[PDB]
Amino acid sequence: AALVVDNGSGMCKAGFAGDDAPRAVFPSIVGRPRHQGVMVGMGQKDSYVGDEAQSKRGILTLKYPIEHGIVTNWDDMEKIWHHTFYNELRVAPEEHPVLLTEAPLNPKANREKMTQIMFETFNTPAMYVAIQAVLSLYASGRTTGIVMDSGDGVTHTVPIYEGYALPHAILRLDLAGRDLTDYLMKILTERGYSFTTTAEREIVRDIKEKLCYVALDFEQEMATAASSSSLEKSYELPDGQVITIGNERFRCPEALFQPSFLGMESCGIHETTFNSIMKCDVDIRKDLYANTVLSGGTTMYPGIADRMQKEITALAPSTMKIKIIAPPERKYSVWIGGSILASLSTFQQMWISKQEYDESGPSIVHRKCF
Amino acid sequence: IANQPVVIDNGSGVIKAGFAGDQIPKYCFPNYVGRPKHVRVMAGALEGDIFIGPKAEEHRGLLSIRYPMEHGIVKDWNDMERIWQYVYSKEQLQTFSEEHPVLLTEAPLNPRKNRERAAEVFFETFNVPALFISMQAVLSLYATGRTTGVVLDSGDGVTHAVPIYEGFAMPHSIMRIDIAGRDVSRFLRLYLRKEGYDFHSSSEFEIVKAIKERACYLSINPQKDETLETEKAQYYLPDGSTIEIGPSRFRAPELLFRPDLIGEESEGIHEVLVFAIQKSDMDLRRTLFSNIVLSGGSTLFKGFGDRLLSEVKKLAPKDVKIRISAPQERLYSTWIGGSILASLDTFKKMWVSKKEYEEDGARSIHRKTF
Amino acid sequence: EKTAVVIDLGEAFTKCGFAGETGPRCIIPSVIKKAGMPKPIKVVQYNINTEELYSYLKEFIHILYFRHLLVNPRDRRVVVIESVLCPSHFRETLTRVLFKYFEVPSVLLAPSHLMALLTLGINSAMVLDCGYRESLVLPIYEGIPVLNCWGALPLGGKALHKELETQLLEQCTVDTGQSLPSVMGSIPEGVLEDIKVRTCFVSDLTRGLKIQAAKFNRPSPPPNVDYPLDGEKILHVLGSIRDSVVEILFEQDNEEKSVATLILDSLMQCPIDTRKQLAENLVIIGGTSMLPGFLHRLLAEIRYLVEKPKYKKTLGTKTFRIHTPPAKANCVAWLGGAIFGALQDILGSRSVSKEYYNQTGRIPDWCSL
Ligand SMILES: Nc1ncnc2c1ncn2[C@@H]1O[C@H](COP(=O)(O)OP(=O)(O)OP(=O)(O)O)[C@@H](O)[C@H]1O
Ligand SMILES: Nc1ncnc2c1ncn2[C@@H]1O[C@H](COP(=O)(O)OP(=O)(O)O)[C@@H](O)[C@H]1O
Ligand SMILES: Nc1ncnc2c1ncn2[C@@H]1O[C@H](COP(=O)(O)OP(=O)(O)O)[C@@H](O)[C@H]1O
Repeated sequence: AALVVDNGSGMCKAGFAGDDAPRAVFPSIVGRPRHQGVMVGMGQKDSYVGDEAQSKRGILTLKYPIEHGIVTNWDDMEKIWHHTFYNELRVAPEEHPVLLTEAPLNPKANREKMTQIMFETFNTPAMYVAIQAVLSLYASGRTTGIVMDSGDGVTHTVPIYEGYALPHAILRLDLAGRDLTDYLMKILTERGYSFTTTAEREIVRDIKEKLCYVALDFEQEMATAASSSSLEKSYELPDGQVITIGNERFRCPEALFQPSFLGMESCGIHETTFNSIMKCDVDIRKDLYANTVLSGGTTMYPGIADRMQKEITALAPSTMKIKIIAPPERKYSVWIGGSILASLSTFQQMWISKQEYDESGPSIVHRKCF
Repeated sequence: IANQPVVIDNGSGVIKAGFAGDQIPKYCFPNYVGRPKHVRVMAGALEGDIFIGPKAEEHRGLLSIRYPMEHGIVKDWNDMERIWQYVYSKEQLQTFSEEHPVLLTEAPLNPRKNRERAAEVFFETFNVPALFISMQAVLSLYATGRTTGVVLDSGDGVTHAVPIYEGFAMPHSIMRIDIAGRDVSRFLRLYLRKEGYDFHSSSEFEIVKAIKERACYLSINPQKDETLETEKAQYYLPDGSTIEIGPSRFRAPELLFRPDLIGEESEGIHEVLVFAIQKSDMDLRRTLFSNIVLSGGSTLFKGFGDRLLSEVKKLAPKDVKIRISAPQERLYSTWIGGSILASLDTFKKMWVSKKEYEEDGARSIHRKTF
Repeated sequence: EKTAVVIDLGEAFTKCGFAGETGPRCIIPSVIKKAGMPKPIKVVQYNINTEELYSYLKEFIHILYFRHLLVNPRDRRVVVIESVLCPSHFRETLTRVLFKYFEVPSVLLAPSHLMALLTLGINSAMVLDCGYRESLVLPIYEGIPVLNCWGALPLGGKALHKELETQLLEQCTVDTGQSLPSVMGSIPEGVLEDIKVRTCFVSDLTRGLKIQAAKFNRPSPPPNVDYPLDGEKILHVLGSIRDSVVEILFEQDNEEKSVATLILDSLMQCPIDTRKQLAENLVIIGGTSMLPGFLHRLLAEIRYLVEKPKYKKTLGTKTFRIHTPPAKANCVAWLGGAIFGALQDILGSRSVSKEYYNQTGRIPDWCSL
């Protein structure tokens, strides 16, 4: 009946309500070609979208519409929604209701503009905007627990206890997968593997997904890298060329735990989660320590849950029992939560309608959200 | 051992050398290795079979030229060793490498492997007592006398913009492109194929550089110059035949502001200057706009600075006092700063000694530069 | 409804006919026959008076459409297959002659490499067009031609003609009317084309290396055959000479350039994602490619250059396949333009019309604004 559409900054995920996993999965990209006066043969698309842009990557200027969970170009975001509904899902938006997701502490105008596009342009019967962390917690099954959500757009934390979100203890963070990908691309240039153009941005992203892992101890990993060359793995590109890097596997995702490398002057993901828990009430800290949930693609590095356990225990008192909930399906946890929320019978009375939107306007969504 | 140190200003297009505490570099010549195309039948001919400096400039037609450096990064190391040997030899400097310390120059964000291999050459093949590698932006500010300001530069290899404020070089605010004088010469050659006057050989490529240096001007409005019909001005070759240049003279340097005509995605000179100022902190932006310094040979086009102002006025915030300063000696600005840096008493502390290199190795060179 | 005209101009030959027909109707050479003239003048020339070129193009078009097409092009569209990097001066002159003098309904100045790609029916390909004047490379990826990745040495038909003229003059053996070498200073171009078509045997890679070794401090000299000529002056042309003339096309040393190296330089310039599809689809077209036993010598030379250390660090292991076209190697560019014009009355709309030319000024070349 209802459609769930997790508009992620990287991978735009979408499908149906009451499902195990999403059908439509693709990178939210809109590649426009090299505009030269020379002609093109047997016709082509003026602006590609999704997997088509990824396939024909070499030529196209890959521009993401969402930057840090914030929609910059709205015409680009409108084309991706259109690509999700008609091409991938093969179903009109007028029949099915549409669950959407944004990160917490976003601009207030973005929900209003997102909702305006759904009702005016797409003619949706009913829509809703949920917090990503709230859905990630709902996919995991627990009512209680903090959610250290981390995608390519935005890392953020939302502490919740017994089905009561703590909006003032929320802490949004500028560090994310895209900033890690840019950092890996820079340190690759330092060892003679220069990647400037946006076509190579996806190759270094794919290198980041495969090889990189979180260090248990950074100074120890740096010492072993200088001594031995067993850690130095090789990755072959789409092209037959193959490259080898030693230091850059553990050093790339260390930027999460040490933002000083990127030049952000912010708290690391390990202590940002701690600072979120300390901002909550003193009586409900034990359960937040016990249920330290992870979600998103930036939590898919091997050994990240072990590093979070080391750092949070180091920050917190010795008496506390720290525990990180790190499921196998944490990459697609936000969408799974939306599918379970859409499947419930209580959610049928929580939708916005066309008549309610015509009466109120875009400002009705802020009341419905939280 | 504290003799008068040598300042070798590197560069892909041109290489310059001399001594510390001088006004202008006495020894300037283009950075390439000329090798003969034809057979040398007659006795008493040009001996050696490896031509560097004024001999290679004199005998263009015989020699197949090839540049060892590309985008501020040496490809052919044996050629650069021969050029450095020619600099030190009796044909140019008339001094030994054993006596004097060395001041080398490199572009920012280059491969570290090339910097290590550069140091290996200077320490082992030549027997240098002390070596120091430095940035181009820091040297330009030494030559002007300022501490604050952005340094936009445009040589033959690299175009980069490093913002510095009262002796504080910002590493994360650095922008870099592979669009420069060599590429501008390559597209002028491409455009002269469309005019009719085709060029192919590497000696014949230097005619295109000579046309670029002499007869090129940057239009303020490129759309207005296109709608109008050009006058088709003339130019005499070293051979004798006249060449109607036409619209290729104004469309060639447009590259630097519009790299979409390439078919390879780049920021451009005007965006890099704005982006470097934008990426720095909020309070530093207005001081960085007021102190903009130009350098390199590809800033010497007619109406370049007038266009570079107009692009800043378009992009930058309104009602801000822009000031693109530029010295009289723009090509030699980097060498003058090195000679000033070498003459200062602090220079002894900054360098890498031969003994320190033998003990530590590459790690000590990476620590001293930053 | 209306089958469009197809033209493919050039310095040596000119492929022309109807759109839709598999291959052209005729191919008259580029030169023209004038009354009261010693030698025939070439039509396609660069860097020369505007009004003279205009008259030369009118004269060539007039002798063309009566003999070739048998119709007025005033009824239907035209496809002028200009090679990319054909001078804008020459295009403007072509545009003037087609609209001002004749008054055609529409024209098109589309590139040769993209149309040659339409014949294969694949969207991505590395393409090489070895014509008369130049041997131009241009890779296409998914329709769009990648422009800054390119190359064109002055090493086509005209370079082979000049080498034949040099080597025959050095070692000459003419009959009486025996001895008597270097009697005539020069020889005509039409005869020298017929010698290249018939005599010139293209060598293998191992034979080519042996010839290069012999030139700088002799193996496999045969075979040799004489060539007949008018006015009772047969010349006994040798077998080692014609092989040496073919060898300069693949000569690497001291330029770092050749027909084979030009593809590798074009591949070097191209991006990383584009790289492998261009290597897989390497198309060879043009006039010089019609020579007997050419495609092996190229593919073997390409592979030898990839084995060299300088190209291993970028290219490495690559499956260099040469997907050949339906029509002959010279006439691939024309067949593509015939496919482009015949089928699509829709894609005729994107091209420049007579209504657009008068008010505006000119057909838009790949330039600013
Ligand atoms: N196996 C992996 N290891 C490390 N990082 C990964 C891995 N897979 C994906 N990523 C990173 O995470 C991103 C995947 O996005 P994700 O599935 O988290 O949704 P999203 O688009 O970030 O939306 P949201 O912000 O709602 O999570 C990629 O852009 C990539 O940079
Ligand atoms: N007057 C000029 N106008 C335009 N371009 C010039 C002029 N003088 C030099 N150039 C170009 O700029 C280059 C010189 O810049 P330079 O900073 O020395 O580069 P590098 O430091 O990389 O050698 C030359 O290679 C030349 O192509
Ligand atoms: N059947 C053939 N066999 C061998 N060589 C040929 C044949 N036809 C043409 N050529 C050669 O190819 C050249 C023609 O090149 P062409 O494709 O017409 O270039 P362009 O189209 O740029 O003028 C001539 O120099 C000629 O010697």
